Amino acid sequence: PTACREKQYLINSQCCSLCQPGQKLVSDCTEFTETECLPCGESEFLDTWNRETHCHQHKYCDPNLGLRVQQKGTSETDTICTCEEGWHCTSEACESCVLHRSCSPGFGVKQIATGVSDTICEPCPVGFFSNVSSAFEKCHPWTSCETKDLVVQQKTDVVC
Amino acid sequence: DIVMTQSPDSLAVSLGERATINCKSSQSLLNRGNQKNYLTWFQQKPGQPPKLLIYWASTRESGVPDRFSGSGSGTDFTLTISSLQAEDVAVYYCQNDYTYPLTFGQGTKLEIKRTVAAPSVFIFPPSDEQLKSGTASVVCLLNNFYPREAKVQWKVDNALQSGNSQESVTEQDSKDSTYSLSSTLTLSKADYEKHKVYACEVTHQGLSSPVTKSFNRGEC
Amino acid sequence: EVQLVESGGGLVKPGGSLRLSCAASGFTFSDYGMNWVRQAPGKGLEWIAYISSGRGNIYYADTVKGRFTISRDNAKNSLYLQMNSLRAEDTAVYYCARSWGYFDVWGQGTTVTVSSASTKGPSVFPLAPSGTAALGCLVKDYFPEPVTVSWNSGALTSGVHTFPAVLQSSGLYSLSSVVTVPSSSLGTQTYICNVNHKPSNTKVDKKVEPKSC
Repeated sequence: PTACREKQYLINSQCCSLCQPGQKLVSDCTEFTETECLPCGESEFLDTWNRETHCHQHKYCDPNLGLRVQQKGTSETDTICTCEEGWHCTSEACESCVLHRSCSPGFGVKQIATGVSDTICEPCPVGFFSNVSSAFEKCHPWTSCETKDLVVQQKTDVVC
Repeated sequence: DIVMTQSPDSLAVSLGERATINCKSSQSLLNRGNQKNYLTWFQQKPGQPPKLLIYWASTRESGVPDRFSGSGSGTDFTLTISSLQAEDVAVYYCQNDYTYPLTFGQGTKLEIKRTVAAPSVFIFPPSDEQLKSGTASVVCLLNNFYPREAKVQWKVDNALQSGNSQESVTEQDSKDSTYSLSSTLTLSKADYEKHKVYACEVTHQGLSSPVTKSFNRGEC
Repeated sequence: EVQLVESGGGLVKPGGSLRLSCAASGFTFSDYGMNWVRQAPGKGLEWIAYISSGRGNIYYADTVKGRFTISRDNAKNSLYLQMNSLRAEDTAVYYCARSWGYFDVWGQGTTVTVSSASTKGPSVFPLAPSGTAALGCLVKDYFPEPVTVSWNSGALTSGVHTFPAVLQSSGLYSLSSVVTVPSSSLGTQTYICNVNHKPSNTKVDKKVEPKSC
């Protein structure tokens, strides 16, 4: 005898409309007036069908950290950063830039980098693993548990 | 650094036909978040800041005539001007609007093809005031002609001139689509005073025969 | 109205310094990102600097990195460009442009010439007449670009062609400005080309009357 869509939310017994990605909320929808939204600021954003009344601050890609802009900040997405031709993002979040490489899942760090030696990676043996790419983490070992339901590869842990 | 290569560099299109300007980017201009291609189109008229035409590759800015249609996606984009008008003569730029540094295409000079129009030719003697400075500028004006190809020839007492002339052109007219041309023969006062008959001989597709404007030094 | 009015351009010696201003009006300057785009003479458009609307985020083209610093004054409604350690490739028209995702309002354009050479006002010489007649003005030997030519103070526009300036061996600029007028209006109507060269603060008004032999 009633419904509620996926781009709507429930408030005050009425099913109101969420603001589209990029628009913030100004006031809530009533019986006879719908939700009023407003676009974000030139320097702001919002990822989602939302009901927030403030937008998010845009990511700055700082050159003093070696950061370039990979994709511009738009109303509906955040600024994406990356690094110069020979550099690496420290993590996926790419907060700054490094020259040292990181071992990928399946490998662990034998030797953290120093001076002009790059990080030294070895493959994880039986039974050790690495589920992340990292410049610091070595292979940690699998749980030696009771009910072995799934075996472990190397880059995943024994799930029991 | 993303690189926009427009195509062609120059384009000559008849009045009321369709103009196609292509643009290719070294990278994808596609934002996965909002499914928009960040490709902007601009129209820059002679000595004027660019006017914005189309953004997000196909959204016509408010005010712009619907003849101007942006399209394309991925790496290949296209600007289409249907039913071309005389006021559409300008350089057109595609811009990467996807990331910094914001990079423009190298431009596409659009010319309007009209019917053949013949120049009106005028000649001007060098003023007595300029002769004190020791040089004589003889100017020849070709007024309101199409196409650009026009041949001025300078004769000094019927002897053909070489190297001492410079031609300069106006921008194709926003209303009547014609060119204007000045040809300036630069001579020393001594050399100017040594000869008598100064003549400008002009040929153009729209003329039947050469047109010669002349004047005699000292006579008038 | 929606306006952007540059100022500050001109001639400056290499290594010298310049500060362009941009006077915003007719919209809420705070709400917008601001940019500088330049255009080398006879060349294309080049984006050089950007300042965001909020935290005031700043990006440059690599070619001005270090030397040029973009800034704003929301309180005074103005965008600014500190150019330092100027090279000859910095000679261009500098375009102010607002942005809310895309450039949509641009400035007048202001010319910046980086040159060792010195300012010179023009000599204005008459191109005198002999249905329609043609007269003009020969604007010669000035530096740097631009001059601007009008006729009868702007009260004459029909038929006026002002050709682009040409650089000569002398290192000085020359151009002609011509106008077509009925040959009847020749003893009656008086014609004056108004040559204004702001770089040297010269204004020349030359009156072109036919030559009587």
